[PDB]
Amino acid sequence: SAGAGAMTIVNRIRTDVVNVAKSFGAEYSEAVIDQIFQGFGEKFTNTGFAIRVQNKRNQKVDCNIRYGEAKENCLAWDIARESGLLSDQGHPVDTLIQEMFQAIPAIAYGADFDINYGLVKIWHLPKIVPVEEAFKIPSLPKSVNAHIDFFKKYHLDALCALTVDYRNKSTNLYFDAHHPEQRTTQFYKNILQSQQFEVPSDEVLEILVNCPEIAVTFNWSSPGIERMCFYTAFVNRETVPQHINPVLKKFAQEAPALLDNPGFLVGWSFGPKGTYIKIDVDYHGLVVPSFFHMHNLPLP
Ligand code: DMA
Repeated sequence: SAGAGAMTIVNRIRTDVVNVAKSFGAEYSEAVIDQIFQGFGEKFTNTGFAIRVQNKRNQKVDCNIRYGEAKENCLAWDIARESGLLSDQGHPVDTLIQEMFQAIPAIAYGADFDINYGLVKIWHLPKIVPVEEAFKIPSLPKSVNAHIDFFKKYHLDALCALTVDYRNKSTNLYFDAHHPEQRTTQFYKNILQSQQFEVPSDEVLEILVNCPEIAVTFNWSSPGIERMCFYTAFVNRETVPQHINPVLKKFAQEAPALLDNPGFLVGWSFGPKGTYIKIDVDYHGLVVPSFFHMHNLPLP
């Protein structure tokens, strides 16, 4: 009743988020959750909302909640500012999402929150554009321009999203992984070895060949790529590769969703740290179809 029986969608979401966190042992703050939901709870109920767990080595699972919607303006910024979730840090991140929306028209935006912290990222989603359109953005890390030849070499020509991480002080460029070389396990070996990142098992490599989206993370403190991530979606619980990792298995089987038959998005992250898995449940069933659609792929 307070947390069960008839209840608003938003209260159902809150309860489910806390349940996930408790089940996976993630930390959270009641004050932060409340602050997030006061500002964003209506968005979570009506748009493409997801709950994520991720499993960094030698630390607790983290639980994040996120959403995206097809609006051309960055509606999250005002909401986060007014909620007390986004204070200036005296840093390039402070104006970066604003610069992104000035430089490249968006067809959607989103935001992401760690329930033990607050707002972590805001996302900008344009139509797919040449990656060179990003070089207009004043406050991007210098490392981005320096990787022009790397992007060309690995067929990272088609930019499909941008994000600003206010917590980590980093930015990600996301690419539509359209090129047939990206359907080969050798591509993933090569791109990882180019950054001296560890190469995963053959089993994981055979999963990566279906990845429609590649993120690359840059920061202002170093000249190199901080980490990269390969995203793969699965249309239901059973098709998630549960045997690869116990968090994948548990989350596919037990993650809550309002829709009876949800899909999932899995991010395989690699770094030098940086190597872990992220898994999101498609809580209302809107995210996975949208993901395939944004990458010009038929729905599997
Ligand atoms: C496909 C998709 C929804 C990507 C969002 O970026 P992310 O949350 O995985 O970024 P990061 O984990 O680098 O903060």
